[PDB]
Amino acid sequence: PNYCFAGKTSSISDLKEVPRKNITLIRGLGEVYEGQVPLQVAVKTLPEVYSEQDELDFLMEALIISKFNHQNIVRCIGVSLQSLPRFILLELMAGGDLKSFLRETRPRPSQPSSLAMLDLLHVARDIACGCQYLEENHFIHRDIAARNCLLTCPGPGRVAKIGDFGMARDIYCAMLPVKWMPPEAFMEGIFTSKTDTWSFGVLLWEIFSLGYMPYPSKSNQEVLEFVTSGGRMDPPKNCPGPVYRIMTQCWQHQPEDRPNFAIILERIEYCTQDPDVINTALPIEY
Repeated sequence: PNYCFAGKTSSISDLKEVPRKNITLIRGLGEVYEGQVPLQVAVKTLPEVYSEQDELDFLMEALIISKFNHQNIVRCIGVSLQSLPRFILLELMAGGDLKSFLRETRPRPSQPSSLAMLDLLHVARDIACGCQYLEENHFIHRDIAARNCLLTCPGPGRVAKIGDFGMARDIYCAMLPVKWMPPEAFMEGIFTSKTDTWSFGVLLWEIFSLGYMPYPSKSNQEVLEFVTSGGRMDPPKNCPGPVYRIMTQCWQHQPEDRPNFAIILERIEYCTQDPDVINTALPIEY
């Protein structure tokens, strides 16, 4: 079971084994636990009842994450494979997943100053930086989506990071994330760096809608036919035009017409600079 990244080949033997004795589970978060090794960690467990194939997949995602080195990709602290159940130790992300965060932290009468446009643009920039790192190292994520991004904390200093690599791990139907996929992925099973660009546009829509499911009211098959025919999502409520434009550029039908992440980053930067953009009020959910 070998994995190749950035020029180097690796095996599970390369994974940093942490003695099971040094690991204490604190509480459940989702299975995933808050743990201590005193370094605080997230502990991903492999159910003992699963297959030898699931165990192989489990270990492969460990290897994949451990070989990344970037601030916007969750760190792997190590593993505990000498005991059952098997543990993967990850950077603890106290802010939780991004979709849940957006939904739970939406501006409302309780506190209309929960989030502002700049907060959303910073999350977008954070994930775009992670995606650019994957792009420049020729890694295709295949499932860029709010559910797979994590926050270091709920508060204003939060940093967003790509936290799940299960789809890339498998690749290395009713469950396929069709709503995040470009046509050539849909129809031909073709994946490139521009695959992730399309998904990032959908992620941007998720962010600026404050956590709505993409293509609201549409089923997967309806979305497939919609997108193939040239259909695209409308802007999220109150979304500034410059931000919607990034989305529509990401969703160009031809992959060669979609921006790479370096371009996406510079466009996100330009948005953060425009006072008209960042002074735009987010909708208050009543």
